[PDB]
Amino acid sequence: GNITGLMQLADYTYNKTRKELITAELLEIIGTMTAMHAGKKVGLKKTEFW
Amino acid sequence: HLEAKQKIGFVHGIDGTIATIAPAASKVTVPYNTVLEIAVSATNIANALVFNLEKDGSIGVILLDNISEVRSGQDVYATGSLLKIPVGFHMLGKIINPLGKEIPTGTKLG
Amino acid sequence: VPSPKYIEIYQSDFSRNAYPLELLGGSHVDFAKLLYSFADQVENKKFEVYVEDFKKLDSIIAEKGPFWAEEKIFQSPTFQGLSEGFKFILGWIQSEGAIDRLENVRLAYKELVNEARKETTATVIVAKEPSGNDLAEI
Repeated sequence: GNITGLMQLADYTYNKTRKELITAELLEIIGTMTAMHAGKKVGLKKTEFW
Repeated sequence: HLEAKQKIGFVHGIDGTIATIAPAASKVTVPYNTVLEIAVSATNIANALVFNLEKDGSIGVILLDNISEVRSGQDVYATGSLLKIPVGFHMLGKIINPLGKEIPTGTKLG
Repeated sequence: VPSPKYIEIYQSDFSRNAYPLELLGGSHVDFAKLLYSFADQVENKKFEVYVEDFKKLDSIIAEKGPFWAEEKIFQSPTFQGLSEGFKFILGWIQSEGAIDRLENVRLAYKELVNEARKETTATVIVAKEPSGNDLAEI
């Protein structure tokens, strides 16, 4: 019974860490991508077309 | 009789509940965290709250009601006040919406 | 085919120049400001010329169809009637893919014109046909 209880705690912690790591990698990727998007200028950059 | 509606612009983009309002005229001002009334139809009116006011005059908006009815070409007007709800003893005994609309079954603004 | 004066205005910076009203918006405001620079300097404040072009442009759009961006404004029989500076701006717009923002530009230009003459425009809508008695009451 004690071993079971330890196993359920270990399972909850394992799955919690798994989901948190997935979210962390996702937010990292979205952050690097978001920074790259932020590094884009809004200027017209007009040039002659004739 | 004399009552009039103040137009701050038109919708430009919608994404789910969030929306963006493009100004109709320069040198027009909308206060922050004010509710805005979108011209859904000839009689129906939505309600939506500001969360940011940009340098370009573009306004971010959170659509509170009737999101399925909002579109891009629609007018947007300003009430010019904070989001308020009727409150008092009379509101008791009545299931309602957050804004104050009574959901049917089988003066003092706070 | 562009005139040298129009080129000199475009190559120069007009965004930092003084205008009658401050204008709020993204990039459409710059196109409108360029129109105003033309009307003030070389055409000698004949603003309504470009305001006519927009009207004329609307008619042309219907005959050309929805995909009138792809055609070159500078050599187009339909756009031959329009003024050269208006074509310059439409070509800059076409280069930057802003042709879908033209309606915002005409509103901005109308605001600048309206201030330069100190005139405000109001719009009334009737059901089918206006009536003089209702107009007088209005």
